[PDB]
Amino acid sequence: ATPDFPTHFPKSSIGIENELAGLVVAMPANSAQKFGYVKSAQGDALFMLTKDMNQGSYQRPPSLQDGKNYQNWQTHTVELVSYPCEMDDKAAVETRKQAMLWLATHFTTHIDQSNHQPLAPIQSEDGRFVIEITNAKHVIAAGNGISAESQGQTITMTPSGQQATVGVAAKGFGTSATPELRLLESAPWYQKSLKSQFASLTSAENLDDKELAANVFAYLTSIYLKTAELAKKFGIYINEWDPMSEQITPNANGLTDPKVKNAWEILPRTKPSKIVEILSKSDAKAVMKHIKPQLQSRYSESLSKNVFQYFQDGGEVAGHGINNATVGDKHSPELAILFEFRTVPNELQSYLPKTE
Ligand SMILES: Nc1ncnc2c1ncn2[C@@H]1O[C@H](COP(=O)(O)OP(=O)(O)OP(=O)(O)O)[C@@H](O)[C@H]1O
Ligand SMILES: [Mg+2]
Ligand SMILES: [Mg+2]
Repeated sequence: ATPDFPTHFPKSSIGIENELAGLVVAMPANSAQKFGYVKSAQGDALFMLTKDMNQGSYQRPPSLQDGKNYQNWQTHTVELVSYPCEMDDKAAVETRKQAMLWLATHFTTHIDQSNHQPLAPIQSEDGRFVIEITNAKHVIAAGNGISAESQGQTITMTPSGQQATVGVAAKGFGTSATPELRLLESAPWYQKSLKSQFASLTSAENLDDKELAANVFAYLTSIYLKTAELAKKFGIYINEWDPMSEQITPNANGLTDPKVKNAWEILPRTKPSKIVEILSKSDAKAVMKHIKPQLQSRYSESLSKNVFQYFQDGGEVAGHGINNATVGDKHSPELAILFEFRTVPNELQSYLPKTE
């Protein structure tokens, strides 16, 4: 049992994803993504050990035949996924980086003397870190896992294998109140001009929280407009909208296609429809009613209707979202919305481990 991510943080939170180079994990087909985790000796979960990119079917090297069944097993790259922590918690950020670098050195020894064997649950030499194995039905192998012996690889990490995910209070997006919020608001798809635009459209309206409504409107409208732009650009089938009806040839497999996710740069990871909950029933109605013409003044009726309905019925920006994250008082929790930095920017590089 790999522990689930904590969902609540007092303020902004950060998680990291780190794909390793130099080895693979092989596991039975249709196995769970998580096969273990690393915790501090104190018991705090630091990161998960996961399979990531499928690298083809696993073939046990004949020189390592052990009478064991490896039928239908698949090879994957290994990705280290941190348990989120508070963005300003220096010790927690540092312990995650150090534990990942330690595990990479441990993997370097593992492929040298225990190639094509599962990782064992052990404690680090200095006693700082502990490996827990949740799926023993795995093997770790050097390189691409075809040869019985390694090429003496050092297990490494690189910016191209790294992402960071930032979680903030949903009510904060558009307020520019913190450096994290300002970094998120710098996303090219976010149109800050929409805040003042909403205020102009709703003067005769007596809104419960006009500034919160304007922020929600700018956030949702920016996402809806960007989705329509990407659907047109990449020829994506959204709801009932057919790109071929507008003479657009598909050039992506959908919203989850890595090139589509890369085009967001700062990728929303939370279901857009969740944000409506931060407003009163009345204010939410006013925000939603005003989004439709923003799409319709820029996109065809069919694309506008389909994007609007898609997000209204709880559609996700790019597959399964992180929709249960909260911020503030643990007792009266507030919605947190998450964002994935496809490439780690200079502002967040200090959160990522660097191979020495
Ligand atoms: N509350 C949180 N605050 C900040 N980061 C978080 C939070 N919860 C999870 N994360 C981070 O989110 C990332 C994992 O996202 P997720 O669990 O959705 O994976 P995934 O489903 O495989 O991703 P994807 O849908 O992009 O393929 C990690 O970096 C993790 O630390
Ligand atoms: Mg991941
Ligand atoms: Mg990622």
